Amino acid sequence: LDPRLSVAPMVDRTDRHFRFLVRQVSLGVRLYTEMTVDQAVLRGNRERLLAFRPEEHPIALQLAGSDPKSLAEAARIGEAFGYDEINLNLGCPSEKAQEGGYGACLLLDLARVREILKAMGEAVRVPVTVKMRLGLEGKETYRGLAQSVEAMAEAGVKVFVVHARSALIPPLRHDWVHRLKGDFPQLTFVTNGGIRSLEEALFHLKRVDGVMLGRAVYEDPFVLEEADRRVFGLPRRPSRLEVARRMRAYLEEEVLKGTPPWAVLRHMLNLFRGRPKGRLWRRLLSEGRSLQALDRALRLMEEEVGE
Ligand SMILES: Cc1cc2nc3c(=O)[nH]c(=O)nc-3n(C[C@H](O)[C@H](O)[C@H](O)COP(=O)(O)O)c2cc1C
Repeated sequence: LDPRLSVAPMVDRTDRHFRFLVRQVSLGVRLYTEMTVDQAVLRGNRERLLAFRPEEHPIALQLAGSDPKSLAEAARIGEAFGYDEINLNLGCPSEKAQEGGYGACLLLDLARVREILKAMGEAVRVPVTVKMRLGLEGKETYRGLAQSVEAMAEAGVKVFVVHARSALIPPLRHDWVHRLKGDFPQLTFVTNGGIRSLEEALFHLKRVDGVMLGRAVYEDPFVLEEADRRVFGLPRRPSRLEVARRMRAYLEEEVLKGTPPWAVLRHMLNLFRGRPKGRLWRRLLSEGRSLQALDRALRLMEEEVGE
């Protein structure tokens, strides 16, 4: 597992269509599914919920839940679909996450978290990792955070993705994640929260093992343009037009397979953010919502940049 760079799990954003797009920008970057509740994996349409394209590797499935055997079975299912990693959400503070007794709620029961992670780790051969917050607003202490990490490490976890803000406006404390690395040199820490550029990511990579970017990537996928070269050492550099042409081929195939065109197009609106004709690109796709509209938008862009 190369922990250096990942795109954050984002419900309603990081579905297989957006993940496919990001993969065209960076071959190296690790992708994460939207938070996927264990009960939905167990009782829902598993193929529809979990199937993904081989190009999306490396990819982690993020699960949420509260019961060891349920999460272990959901992890087995995720492993069967080919996921490279099973990530446990320990950071969701939403109203839903509270009623369901998962996400950030669980940190208040380290004993249970421990039993969950042991069960999950024994169930699958791929890595089981965690994504967590700094703590629950009010009683955020570094000692508490470290106590939580130590407990989860006893359960076998090695990779910790830490969204470096307390949950419930509490500030980012990336320094705490830097401190964690100092206290637990043998574990892997990926910091997350408010990182808006690759340059900012490289700043943090000097202190921790990895950086996870969420919102900045959805706002402008080409924030990752230099990642393959500057982070992964690959002699590769994407162009927006090349990515768009690859997305056109993907859309054509997906619509024939029964995918509504907007399911794909809604995630392509920012491909030319800040570029000449960037706003026209967005309007054309938003108004047209079809392969034909994408074709029109492509032609105008190809005339704009050239060859
Ligand atoms: C639209 C949206 C959806 C999110 N959904 C998830 C999720 O499914 N699982 C999760 O762990 N965090 C989720 N989060 C929290 C993010 O993964 C991430 O930790 C947070 O946005 C901070 O990183 P960023 O500043 O780079 O975006 C979501 C955030 C946003 C904005």
